[PDB]
Amino acid sequence: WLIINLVQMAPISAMVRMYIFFASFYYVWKSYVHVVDGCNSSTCMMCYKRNRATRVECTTIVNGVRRSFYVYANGGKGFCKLHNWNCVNCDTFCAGSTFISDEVARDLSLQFKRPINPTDQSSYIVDSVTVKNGSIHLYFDKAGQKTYE
Amino acid sequence: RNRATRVECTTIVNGVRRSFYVYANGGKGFCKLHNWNCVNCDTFCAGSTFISDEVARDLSLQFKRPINPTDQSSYIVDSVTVKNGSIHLYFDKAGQKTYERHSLSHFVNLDNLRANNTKGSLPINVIVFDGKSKCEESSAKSASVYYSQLMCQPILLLDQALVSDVG
Amino acid sequence: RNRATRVECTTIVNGVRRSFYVYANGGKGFCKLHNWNCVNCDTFCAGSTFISDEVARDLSLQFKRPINPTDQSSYIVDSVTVKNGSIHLYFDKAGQKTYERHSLSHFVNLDNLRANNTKGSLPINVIVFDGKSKCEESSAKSASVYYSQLMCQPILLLDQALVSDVG
Amino acid sequence: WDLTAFGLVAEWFLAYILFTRFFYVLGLAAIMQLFFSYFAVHFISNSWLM
Repeated sequence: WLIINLVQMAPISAMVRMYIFFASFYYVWKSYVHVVDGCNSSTCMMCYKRNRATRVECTTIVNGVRRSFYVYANGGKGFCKLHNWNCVNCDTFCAGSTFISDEVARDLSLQFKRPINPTDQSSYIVDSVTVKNGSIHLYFDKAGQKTYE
Repeated sequence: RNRATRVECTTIVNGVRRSFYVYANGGKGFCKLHNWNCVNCDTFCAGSTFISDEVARDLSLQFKRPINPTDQSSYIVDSVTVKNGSIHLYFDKAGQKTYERHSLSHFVNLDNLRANNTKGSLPINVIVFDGKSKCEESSAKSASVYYSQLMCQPILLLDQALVSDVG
Repeated sequence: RNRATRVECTTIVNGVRRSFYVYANGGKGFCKLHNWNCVNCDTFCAGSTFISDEVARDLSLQFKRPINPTDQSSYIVDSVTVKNGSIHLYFDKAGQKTYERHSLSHFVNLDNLRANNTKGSLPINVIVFDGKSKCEESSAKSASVYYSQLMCQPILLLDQALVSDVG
Repeated sequence: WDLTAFGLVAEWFLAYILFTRFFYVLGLAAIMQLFFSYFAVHFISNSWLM
């Protein structure tokens, strides 16, 4: 009889509305908790974390002095699946472009705690020289194919 | 209340009890994600806070307050592929398939890297064990937490049979 | 009353617990700068009080009064230059760029100076470690404090690459 | 002009700043009052104690 009285307390619509009220308040409280304290999945970087900025600072050792340099990014717009990085026009060389090599890729992966793919090697070796019309031509082999500048 | 930088704890490997330190911020911030005084706990560089799951509960038992771990002690590899002098190690991470790359020069001699070496230190982040021998796997599992607490970032486990045929 | 010349304390290095002494004067002076019975704590002469940051917090718990540290345990080098058989080591000091000099004769052999040697004693104030391995850096950082207390004055850390190249 | 609502919001903000163990019982009373004022009528019958 207690169960019968409980189930017949109110019509179905009132029960639905009362459940909706509590569900909405619970979800609002959960959203408020998620806003301040932070989420467990920090790998996705969500929106509460930085490292979405345009510039990234790194260091490298040359001869006897430690030097610093910047690494550029898109600032948040777009993402590259092939490189797993916020690269901008990485297929062309110009001021403000991004360039990642194995000597810095490992350090950046360690800093971001996620893997990244380098785009090209650091250096190549010239094998022949041709001079024409007051200009000098340099030749080298890249990935088994002949290239020149 | 406390400005201490290091926290002491103990673990058992190869039947003996070793000790290692856990770094702390020392008085700035609280990091409510895992309620511990951490210094830049988002980078695997040296000196960063690293609370493994295996020691998180021991720390939360010595200090009578709940403590949330950050990363698991170790993961098991599943596939390896070589490419232009580099080797990729594939392992799962919270249900997502990921990978990691390292140089092939470290794999020239497995004996100085396997299990508990005489030197007592690891040159790279991976470890090699025999999958058939139960004791070797157990010893590797036991030493995984110690070697992942001595230096930051988790340890990847490699099966000897899998990598034997690639070289 | 208690003119205790030495105070016992312990530290952790290479998984073992060593012991070292800290010197004190006794009934002369109070040194309100760091409230300790120090003996000429402004000079790096032998026997002087060398309360370091890593041990100040520990000593503040055996006793129940606040203690102010004097100098940091160790610093990281930035660049070196050779000249007329002498080597200069540059490092930061509380925001000021300073340098220290030593003879080049000690750098002929690195194996007797790096990390925990067989002798257990360091001939010079500097230490060399391989920076590409996290474990080596962590071991050097842990072992720096013990040698910072066996002998006074801070310990300078050197990366292998630069000194090897200039060698 | 009128600014009573802003004053009440400021009072609630200052109450949230001074957090204690007993803020939850006050929040429960407030939410129960709001819930009872919003629907009422439907589930009140007999039981003068209720």
